[PDB]
Amino acid sequence: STTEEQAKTFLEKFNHEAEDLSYQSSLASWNYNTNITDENVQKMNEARAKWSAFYEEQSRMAKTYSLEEIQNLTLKRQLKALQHSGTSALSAEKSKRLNTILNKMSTIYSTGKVLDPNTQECLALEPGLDDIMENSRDYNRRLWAWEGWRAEVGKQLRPLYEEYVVLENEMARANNYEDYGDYWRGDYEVTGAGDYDYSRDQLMKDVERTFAEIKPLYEQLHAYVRAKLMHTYPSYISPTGCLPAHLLGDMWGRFWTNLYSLTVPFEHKPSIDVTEKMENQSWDAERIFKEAEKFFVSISLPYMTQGFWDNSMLTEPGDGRKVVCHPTAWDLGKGDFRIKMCTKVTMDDFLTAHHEMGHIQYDMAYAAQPYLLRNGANEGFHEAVGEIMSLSAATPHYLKALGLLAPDFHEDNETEINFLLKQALTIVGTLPFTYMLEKWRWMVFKGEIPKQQWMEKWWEMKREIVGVVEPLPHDETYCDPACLFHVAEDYSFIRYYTRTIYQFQFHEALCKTAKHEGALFKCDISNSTEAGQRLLQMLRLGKSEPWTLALENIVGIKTMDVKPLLNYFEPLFTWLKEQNRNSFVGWSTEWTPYSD
Amino acid sequence: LCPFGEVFNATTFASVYAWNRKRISNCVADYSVLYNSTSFSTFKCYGVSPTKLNDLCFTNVYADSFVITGDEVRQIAPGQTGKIADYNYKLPDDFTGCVIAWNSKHIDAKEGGNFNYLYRLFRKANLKPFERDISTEIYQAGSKPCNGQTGLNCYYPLYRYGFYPTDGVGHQPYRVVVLSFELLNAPATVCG
Ligand SMILES: *[C@@H]1O[C@H](CO)[C@@H](O[C@@H]2O[C@H](CO)[C@@H](O[C@@H]3O[C@H](CO)[C@@H](O)[C@H](O)[C@@H]3O)[C@H](O)[C@H]2NC(C)=O)[C@H](O)[C@H]1NC(C)=O
Ligand SMILES: *[C@@H]1O[C@H](CO)[C@@H](O)[C@H](O)[C@H]1NC(C)=O
Repeated sequence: STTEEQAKTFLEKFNHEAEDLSYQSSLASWNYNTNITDENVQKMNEARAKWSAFYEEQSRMAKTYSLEEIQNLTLKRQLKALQHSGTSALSAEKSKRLNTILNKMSTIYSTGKVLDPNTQECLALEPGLDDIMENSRDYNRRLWAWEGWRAEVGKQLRPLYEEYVVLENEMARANNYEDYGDYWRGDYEVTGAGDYDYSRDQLMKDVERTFAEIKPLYEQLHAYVRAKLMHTYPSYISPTGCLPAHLLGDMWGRFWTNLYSLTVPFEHKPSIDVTEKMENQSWDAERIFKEAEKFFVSISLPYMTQGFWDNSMLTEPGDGRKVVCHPTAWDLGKGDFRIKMCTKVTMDDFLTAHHEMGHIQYDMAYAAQPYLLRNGANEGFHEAVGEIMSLSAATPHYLKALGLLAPDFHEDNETEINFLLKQALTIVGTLPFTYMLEKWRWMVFKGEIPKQQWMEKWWEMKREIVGVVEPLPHDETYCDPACLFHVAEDYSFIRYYTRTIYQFQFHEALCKTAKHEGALFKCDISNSTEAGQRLLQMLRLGKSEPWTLALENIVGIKTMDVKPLLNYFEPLFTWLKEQNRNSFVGWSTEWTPYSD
Repeated sequence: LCPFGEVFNATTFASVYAWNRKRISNCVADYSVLYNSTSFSTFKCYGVSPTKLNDLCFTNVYADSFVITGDEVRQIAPGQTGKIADYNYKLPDDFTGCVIAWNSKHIDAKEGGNFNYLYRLFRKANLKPFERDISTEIYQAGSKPCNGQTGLNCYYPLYRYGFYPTDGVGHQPYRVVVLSFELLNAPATVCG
């Protein structure tokens, strides 16, 4: 007698208990994020504590159920997911030491502070330093802030990160993974699916192959941006060298978005900002979200539940409380779907409403799944589904069709090439940054980097992979990786690279089924019912099927392809190729701003 | 007059696993008013249209009232399967009555959760028609005895519906009254 039946009954218990418990927890989390008081912090904490204790209970129930004898794939997947036990494998002492280290690092990051020689005032990342790195054109305050961050804060995290790698390497080797990097890569693992499988190292191989296919586009973006920044900082930049890490738009060069002002190809053509016309036509938050609803419904997607319209916070409360205004899409469960957003009447918040309501659409589609499979196929699917909506909604065709733009309104390639260049500064710019960050973390966990070469490798890989040189020599007393929110606080990073590639596979596929003519960026998916149906045949899956199968359900391809990304950017590609006809493409890795 | 007001307008309904039965006898019933109330999201009769059973006489009537999620209201019908149909309230294949049902979100849902209503999640076998099982014996799923306690392969057979005034329509509370009409050799005391 196969205990499969016992595991069936156990999962039937788990679904129904966890439903109410996670509903409690999500509701208390909401009430803190909608009221934000000490009472509400306490209620949210108690709800989450009951929920987390329920997991420490039920994961350890599920450990017994041997996955091997579960031939109803769903069951095996629910049990596998619940049996991802992580830190419970470690000794209680070491679980506590690692939680101690993680809390230390996270609070160091969120509370670190560096001091002006200027004002003797001691700034911080989110207030002062980020405004410096995003809005400053002075070479020297950007260098000051960059370096002071990596020194006052990065140095304190260094031994914490060493012991962190140590303990989580043990924590991974306890769950039969080869290292913590393999543990994280265990997200994309697919097993027991003839023709649809996916090993944990094929993520390595696919990421490397597709980044190789990305390299030329990035090299020409890099040459062009180096040229413009050399025009805006001549004595500091080499025409052939890497980019000084502190001059890249934010504290890390993660996104080059804040460089657009210096790198805009056509500096005098009108940028599409419909925020003025929305204010001109007496639109409010209700109107923005109604229009997003209409967009989705045009594509044969369901309407928002009235509980959504009754329970979502779409305006600055400005009544009796304060709110964490970070736009979030909530799936509390039991058919309750909500959106937090302190919405302004702006084109940015308009597209953001489309993005968050796309998260909502993904949630509502797979609500018929068993909780444990109520999620994106893998970690990057959700945000890609969110991003393709903003793509389809920022297009002239859409903006005209909703009447937020003139019916005669056209758009001049200059305008279009400006838009593509901005899109590349944000999207293409983060791809090598992210690939190399995660490659360095992965190798550190694998052991391929000795502790005493920890940064020496990092910056070599900044010179080699991302074409970015540090402006000051850094010894192992630093830990400039950990200087990013994600590394200091233990998050897998490859999700952004995979999400980027997924969103363009998706948007290309849906624009094909839409019967879209012309270049792929302007494609609207509105009114393309067929595109929405092709998309739903993936959304309703959740993670009940392998992510290779979920991807095939949209793009007909079982794996990750940059050809849709390259097709999206081919006009800007052919633009950079002829701009750079009097420039050096690539980078020598030996030039540094500090050989003087 | 028949006391349908106390079956339908009852202040609180029973949990579906202890479904309430009221016997109806020796009274005149007007069923046309129960339907033309137009306040029932479900009023589906598998015996005869509500028209003739105002023009008809039965020996006993049975009003079975309880509460179940809207998505589960499809199970209160002959020939259906699911949790509620197998382990709570079963209608026979030759069922000759009506199923009436309305949305009780304004009554059975409250902020923070209304855990008053239960339902049976596991059972050894399926119910016969019009059977009621209200035992709280821990469901043994594996082969080790439970010793009357929840644990490994050992679960309480009853779980609580969470009726919130924010749930989706299908996870909202619904009040159901199933009307059964019988004929015997005894004279018919229920007419209209
Ligand atoms: C695709 O879906 C969009 C959804 O927004 C449709 O947009 C608008 O759809 C209406 C109804 O078909 C079109 O008729 C217009 O109604 C307005 C109402 O103010 C009226 O002023 C116009 O003279 C016209 O009668 C409307 O043209 C259209 N919007 C625009 C900017 O064209 C769109 O029609 C759908 N595509 C179709 C049906 O091919
Ligand atoms: C927020 O919390 C306060 C307690 O500080 C409470 O009085 C209020 O009812 C809560 N809800 C709101 C303001 O919507």
